[PDB]
Amino acid sequence: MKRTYQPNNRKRAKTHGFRARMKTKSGRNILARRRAKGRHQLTVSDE
Amino acid sequence: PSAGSHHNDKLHFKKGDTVIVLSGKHKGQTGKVLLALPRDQKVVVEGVNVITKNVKPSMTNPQGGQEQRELALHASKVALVDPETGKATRVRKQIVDGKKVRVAVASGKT
Amino acid sequence: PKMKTHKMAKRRIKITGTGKVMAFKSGKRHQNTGKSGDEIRGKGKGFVLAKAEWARMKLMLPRGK
Amino acid sequence: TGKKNLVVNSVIRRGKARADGGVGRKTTGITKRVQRANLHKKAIRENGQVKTVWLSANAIRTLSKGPYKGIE
RNA sequence: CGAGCUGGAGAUACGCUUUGACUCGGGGAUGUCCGAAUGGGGAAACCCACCUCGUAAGAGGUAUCCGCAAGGAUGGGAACUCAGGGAACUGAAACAUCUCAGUACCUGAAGGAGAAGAAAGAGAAUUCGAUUCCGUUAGUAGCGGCGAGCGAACCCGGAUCAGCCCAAUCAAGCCGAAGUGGCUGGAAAGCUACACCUCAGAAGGUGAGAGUCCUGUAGGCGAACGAGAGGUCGUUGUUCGUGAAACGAUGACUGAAUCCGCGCGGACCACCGCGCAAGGCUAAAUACUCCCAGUGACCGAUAGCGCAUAGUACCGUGAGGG
RNA sequence: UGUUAUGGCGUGCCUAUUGAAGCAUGAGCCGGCGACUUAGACCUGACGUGCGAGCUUAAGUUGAAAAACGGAGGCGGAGCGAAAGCGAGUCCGAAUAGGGCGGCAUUAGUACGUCGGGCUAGACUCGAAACCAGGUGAGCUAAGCAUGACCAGGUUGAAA
RNA sequence: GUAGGGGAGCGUUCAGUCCGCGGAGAAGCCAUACCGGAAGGAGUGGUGGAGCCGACUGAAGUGCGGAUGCCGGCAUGAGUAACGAUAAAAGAAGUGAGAAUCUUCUUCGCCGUAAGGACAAGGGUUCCUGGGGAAGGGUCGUCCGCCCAGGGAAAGUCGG
RNA sequence: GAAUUGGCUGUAAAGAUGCGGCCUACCCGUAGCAGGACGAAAAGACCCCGUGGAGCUUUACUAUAGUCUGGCAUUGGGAU
Ligand SMILES: [Mg+2]
Ligand SMILES: [Mg+2]
Ligand SMILES: [Mg+2]
Ligand SMILES: [Mg+2]
Ligand SMILES: [Mg+2]
Ligand SMILES: [Mg+2]
Ligand SMILES: [Mg+2]
Ligand SMILES: [Mg+2]
Ligand SMILES: [Mg+2]
Ligand SMILES: [Mg+2]
Ligand SMILES: [Mg+2]
Ligand SMILES: [Mg+2]
Ligand SMILES: [Mg+2]
Ligand SMILES: [Mg+2]
Ligand SMILES: [Mg+2]
Ligand SMILES: [Mg+2]
Ligand SMILES: [Mg+2]
Ligand SMILES: [Mg+2]
Ligand SMILES: [Mg+2]
Ligand SMILES: [Mg+2]
Ligand SMILES: [Mg+2]
Ligand SMILES: [Mg+2]
Ligand SMILES: [Mg+2]
Ligand SMILES: [Mg+2]
Ligand SMILES: [Mg+2]
Ligand SMILES: [Mg+2]
Ligand SMILES: [Mg+2]
Ligand SMILES: [Mg+2]
Ligand SMILES: [Mg+2]
Ligand SMILES: [Mg+2]
Ligand SMILES: [Mg+2]
Ligand SMILES: [Mg+2]
Ligand SMILES: [Mg+2]
Ligand SMILES: [Mg+2]
Ligand SMILES: [Mg+2]
Ligand SMILES: [Mg+2]
Ligand SMILES: [Mg+2]
Ligand SMILES: [Mg+2]
Ligand SMILES: [Mg+2]
Ligand SMILES: [Mg+2]
Ligand SMILES: [Mg+2]
Ligand SMILES: [Mg+2]
Ligand SMILES: [Mg+2]
Ligand SMILES: [Mg+2]
Ligand SMILES: [Mg+2]
Ligand SMILES: [Mg+2]
Ligand SMILES: [Mg+2]
Repeated sequence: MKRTYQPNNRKRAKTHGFRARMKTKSGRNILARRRAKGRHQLTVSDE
Repeated sequence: PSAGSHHNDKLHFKKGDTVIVLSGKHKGQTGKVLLALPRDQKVVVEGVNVITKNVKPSMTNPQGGQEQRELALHASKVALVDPETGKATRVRKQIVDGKKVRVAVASGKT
Repeated sequence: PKMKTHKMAKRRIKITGTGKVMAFKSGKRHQNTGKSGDEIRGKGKGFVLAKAEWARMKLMLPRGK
Repeated sequence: TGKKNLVVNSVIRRGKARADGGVGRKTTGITKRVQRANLHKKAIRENGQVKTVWLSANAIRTLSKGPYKGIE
């Protein structure tokens, strides 16, 4: 049957993207929080 | 945790100096410094000497072939010698010229 | 943390010279027209707790007062 | 927001049953205690040239007397 | 500094270096594209322009807010600081005031600290004299469904001292004492026989355990650059829960005296005392610890950080976990 | 010592229970990790030590391959009362009769340490269902909006 | 003799001090008929290859069989179920260390509004050539969508 | 849990391969069956208990978004 994850480049970028995350204080707060954890993958646009 | 760390990456002797082997199997044999590596504290002296093997490689030559070459040693089994004493000897830094630093014993100098 | 003093026990309990503990007899606030006059007299008073009840009170006010 | 001084801020607000009695009832019990907020109003006057802005009430009186730095 | 070097990488080749390399210290030049991003757009790291110079190559400019200008701002920073907003579980062996707690969390602004500060004060001696911090007073005085429980301050002793103006030496580095012989052993530092330096027996490395083999230590030297008002209603703050409720604090309404005047001293009056509000700045003692150094009756591979390194592999759309 | 034959004898362990071999719980096995602690200058006892009608410092200061100073404070020294206040007395009372107390027929405390226990804190370890805050999610699914796509062939035969 | 109270001790790390061992060989590991009232403790021998015992004193992350405990390794079930559509295979030939599985030939069988062909979304070198064979392939592989290397993708007019 | 794991009748916490008595049974396995091993799985979801929880209901208690309402402010002049 049709499963949850149904890949869509533009979806992913527009939703979990760097521009997206920067558009809001809470997403900015993710960015900083992640940087802090030392993630290789700051954000989806890093893939 | 490199070997030079303990000895401040510093060689207590130069390349081309003659050296007496203080410690080990080659006690006292003598030779010219052919190669000296400060950071690793390893030094080559025409006396240690081993038989190494060249295994498969068709260069040099298809067959194997063995070989006689000296194997470097740890700085701390090396010393500058003193032409008089002829033996294992410490070093003092004194002066000459004309801005040159030099190396004496209890009776300079090498 | 300094052990606090049990503020309820302030106005109702007394330490004694030796080291026993006292309080006031009870039933004196609307159980009056009862009476009897000797009860009313005997109650307004004061008195020593039986004994089992001593340790707790002592622990209620560490300063004695 | 006020003309002179920010304003808005508040203030919880409480209320109490068994309200009163013989100056002492038994006592006043209080059933409420929540959280509210206070405010002011609006009208248009000037400064340096042409503005409009919000005005407190205390501001409209204070300014109707004379300009405490801004004009009418 | 003075002989090696050509990164972890250990691998072949090319080669560099006593005309001073490599490494260390110190300044500069270059510094693509994204990111406050700031020419315009955009699904970050990509697409599209305009202007001035230039021969083209190329270079520079083109955001918003304060300002005339010069110049300033935006963003980031683990904790620490102040401010706007502000939980519940829970405790009360049920619960609603109460408590958890002005804690968690959210937002803001800022610094290497910050806050606070120069008495309309604390107070009861007609005493003290800016603030913060530590001890203490003290679980005292008080608060409280007077239940659970909450809880000062003054004095005294310390840390550090400060009050002025306005409106009519450390950061590269160099020098640096003194031992040999025999024995065991694969190997000498160990054994042994005599021997020496010590302002130096801290420590690490050396084929096992080395004061005297190497690096060092005590001690000395050391740079062109480098661094040092009142009121009433509604509420609330401190021990302050409407209590007899003073005082500060504002949201609403209202609104006085200026020296024989004004504000306080816990309703309120007289008296007696302390005080000069409505105008601003202020270092020092204090907090924290991303980073650096030293230490340890701390850990040594299920321990210790999650990592002998990795926020990787791996899981998740993502936040996030790991 | 190992191993065995035969005889006698014999209902795993833990937990939980009135009562477990129980057909009650836990557990495949072995190895490692794995649970009564810390704190305060709190409370109260036991033991010990130093001073002893007295005992002790805290912050801090200086020194620091050590410790010394530091008396502010705290504990004993008197009790009794709601308190004022009185004081070997005190309180009730008008005095008596009584309670508490001193003397008593005698009685030592204080600072530190180790221990037993109390309190407050996660307070022996592991375990909820939940409650609250800030955020991440409509690439699944429930719908809306804009914009495109798609429905072999056959039957039936309404109005006009 | 259960909860519980009390008493004397055993062993573990770390710490101070004393004794003192150790390449003619430490800790750890292994075997053992000896010792002590018990925790426990020595003797000898085998292992190992660089640190460590005894005594007194101090401080603890200090003693395990349990917690459907945690991490890890290995057992049982067991050579058991299964090897993923009942569309189906046969021979020759080649290759190769090895072939029911790879390559070629000849046939056979199964889809044929599909099980054929072309886009989009998504994936990301999986395409082509040459090589490889540990693991991945539910067997086997000499083969592969796996591993190694090198090549390959061309726009004024298709899409943006 | 470990197993060297029969039947009857009895006894035991009251449903015994393990306890008692008596009976039966040489050792090992393969294909098969499902009576037992109170067989496995899920710390019973019925039931009770806990001064546990949560959704929901009301004329249970308490508050409250919202909403009606008097007074004050924006808010002024005149005529009866
Ligand atoms: Mg060099
Ligand atoms: Mg831009
Ligand atoms: Mg507030
Ligand atoms: Mg609640
Ligand atoms: Mg409760
Ligand atoms: Mg900021
Ligand atoms: Mg008021
Ligand atoms: Mg209040
Ligand atoms: Mg006031
Ligand atoms: Mg290990
Ligand atoms: Mg039972
Ligand atoms: Mg029992
Ligand atoms: Mg059984
Ligand atoms: Mg059982
Ligand atoms: Mg049970
Ligand atoms: Mg089981
Ligand atoms: Mg004593
Ligand atoms: Mg004590
Ligand atoms: Mg306890
Ligand atoms: Mg006994
Ligand atoms: Mg020791
Ligand atoms: Mg050890
Ligand atoms: Mg176990
Ligand atoms: Mg299970
Ligand atoms: Mg396991
Ligand atoms: Mg078989
Ligand atoms: Mg079977
Ligand atoms: Mg079978
Ligand atoms: Mg089968
Ligand atoms: Mg198949
Ligand atoms: Mg078949
Ligand atoms: Mg052949
Ligand atoms: Mg086949
Ligand atoms: Mg052929
Ligand atoms: Mg197809
Ligand atoms: Mg592509
Ligand atoms: Mg295979
Ligand atoms: Mg081949
Ligand atoms: Mg291919
Ligand atoms: Mg063409
Ligand atoms: Mg049998
Ligand atoms: Mg029976
Ligand atoms: Mg039987
Ligand atoms: Mg038996
Ligand atoms: Mg069956
Ligand atoms: Mg149950
Ligand atoms: Mg309302």
